[PDB]
Amino acid sequence: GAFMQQGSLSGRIVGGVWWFFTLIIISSYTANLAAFLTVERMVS
Amino acid sequence: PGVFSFLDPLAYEIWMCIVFAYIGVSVVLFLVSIFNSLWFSLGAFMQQGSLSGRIVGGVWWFFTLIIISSYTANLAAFLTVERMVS
Amino acid sequence: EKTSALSLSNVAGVFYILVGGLGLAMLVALIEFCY
Ligand SMILES: N#Cc1ccccc1-c1cc(-c2ccccn2)cn(-c2ccccc2)c1=O
Repeated sequence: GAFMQQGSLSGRIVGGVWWFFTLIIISSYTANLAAFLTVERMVS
Repeated sequence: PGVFSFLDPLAYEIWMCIVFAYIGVSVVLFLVSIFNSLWFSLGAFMQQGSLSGRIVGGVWWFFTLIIISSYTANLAAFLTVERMVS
Repeated sequence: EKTSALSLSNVAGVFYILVGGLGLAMLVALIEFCY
């Protein structure tokens, strides 16, 4: 229930670093997907 | 690859600049409202961002919106350049 | 096609609109501490 909503001082830093971690993956997933749509590669 | 390659589409000076805005907003929530206040502030930090405290999260939400957009845009520019490329 | 750099000369435009919101927050924090 705290994972779907992104991410107590000890429990606060858990949901904050996890929020930055999942932020980069979803930003790298969208960026790498957008580059193929531009240059359609052909695999031999 | 590498860990120094884990600081590229945002400048070497921007990764050390975003941290100044993180501690700068958590100290305003200290003044508009210590172990539980810092727990509330980034409890409010990852959930995007009183009338004095509402405008803190409203403006911080737009600031972090551009950086995460300027990160995804610059990262895709390299992957397109590292695409064709011959 | 090498850079493909990410000139923070204009990333400062995002930081200049945030600190103004923190200063605007300190003015409302004083009218709430008095009213
Ligand atoms: N260098 C590198 C590299 C190699 C393989 C896959 C990705 C990268 C790469 C990673 C990153 C990066 C940096 C910080 C956080 C996450 N990723 C950046 N770049 C990159 C992007 C634009 C210009 C130059 C390097 C990259 O080329």
